[PDB]
Amino acid sequence: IKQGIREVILCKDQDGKIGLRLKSIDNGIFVQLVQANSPASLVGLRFGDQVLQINGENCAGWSSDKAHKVLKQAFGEKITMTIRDRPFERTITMHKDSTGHVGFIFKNGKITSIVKDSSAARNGLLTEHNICEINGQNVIGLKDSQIADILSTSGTVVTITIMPAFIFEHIIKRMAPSIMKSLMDHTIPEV
Repeated sequence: IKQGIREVILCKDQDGKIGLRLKSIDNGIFVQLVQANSPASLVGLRFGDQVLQINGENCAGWSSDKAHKVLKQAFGEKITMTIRDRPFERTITMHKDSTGHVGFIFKNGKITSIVKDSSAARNGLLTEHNICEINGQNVIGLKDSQIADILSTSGTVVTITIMPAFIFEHIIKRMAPSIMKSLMDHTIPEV
């Protein structure tokens, strides 16, 4: 979680698209979906990112409709955005043991129990928290089995990014689980 605010410059692709859906939460604007191979993934936009400004206008109190409308009517040759990095999220670092465990159970991306004298226990992993990323890779709406797979095929150091269930469930609301699985950027970022 980068310790505040950064500017991004976007250029609409050939189809006039940036690869972004937005959601009104608590009178802010938050990233609900970043589409793979889009302008929004290139410049590094993330699920849970807050959009403070679009072309130097404040997003405070905008509807999801209005945020999308503004993006539609932008001479998209160039779009500035002011971003606060995933303000609703936290990052926890764990170390696998002998039997290759970090020591929780999760269902539908949501951590449901922590396991006795584990790295998850030692590091204060919380339950009722949705898994948003694993080693910087967005994992939102992958099956649980594929989440297990990123963890097995990960280094002995494991860096998980979590969001409280209540807030998770308010962001992804009115977004079909198919699009989550299908279209959300799940790639390692490019250099």
